[PDB]
Amino acid sequence: EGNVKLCSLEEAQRIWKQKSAEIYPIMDKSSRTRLALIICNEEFDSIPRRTGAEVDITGMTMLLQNLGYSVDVKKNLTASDMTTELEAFAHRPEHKTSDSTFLVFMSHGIREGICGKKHSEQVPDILQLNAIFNMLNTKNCPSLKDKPKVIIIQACRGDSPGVVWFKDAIKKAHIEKDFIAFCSSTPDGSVFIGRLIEHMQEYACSCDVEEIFRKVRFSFEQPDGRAQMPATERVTLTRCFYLFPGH
Repeated sequence: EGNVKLCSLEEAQRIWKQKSAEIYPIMDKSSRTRLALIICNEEFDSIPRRTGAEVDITGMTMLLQNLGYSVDVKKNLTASDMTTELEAFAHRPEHKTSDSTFLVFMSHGIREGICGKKHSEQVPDILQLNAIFNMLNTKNCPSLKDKPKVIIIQACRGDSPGVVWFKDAIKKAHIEKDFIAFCSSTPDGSVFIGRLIEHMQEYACSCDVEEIFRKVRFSFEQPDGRAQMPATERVTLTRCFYLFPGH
């Protein structure tokens, strides 16, 4: 399974000093109610089965639990069902007494969206990326205002970027803020999810999530399988999100 390295009292002190307190605050361990949602589509009407899905669900579930999240897992949804689930997730009371969330999507994709179980050329079944952000934004999810919302999107695409060959009384709040997305389109557990888990395990103690994502990219810098170069996207974090594993 691997092991999430903990942030020592010493490391935590270092982190708070160096970033001038521009860090997202964490709530008390014994009262906070952190939630995470995994939506995984493995079985589809018209597109290939994603056979490594159960290994990926297991790994992401155990990781997120080890980082302090209660994890819901939903499987084999249409875009409509994903929409319903995301709206419900946004309204969960636990977010009020949480400091953060993770949402993980694992499916096939197209350039502008995630495939639902019924997706076909002739009859689309697509969850737009915009919809995810809209449903979790400050209006629709006030409970996560000013709290980091980490969106992991594995949406496997036949046109994933590849390679080139060479020789040799009222107040205003921002509608959308405190998001970060990390996006993989590489098709065929899966290589991307495995590498992400390894890096979270090794570096959550010492690195903020943005830096962990960079390190994942660094680990993939030389292509060998189908090319992996997962992009960080749609970043409106204003502070560093350290997971402080063990706290």
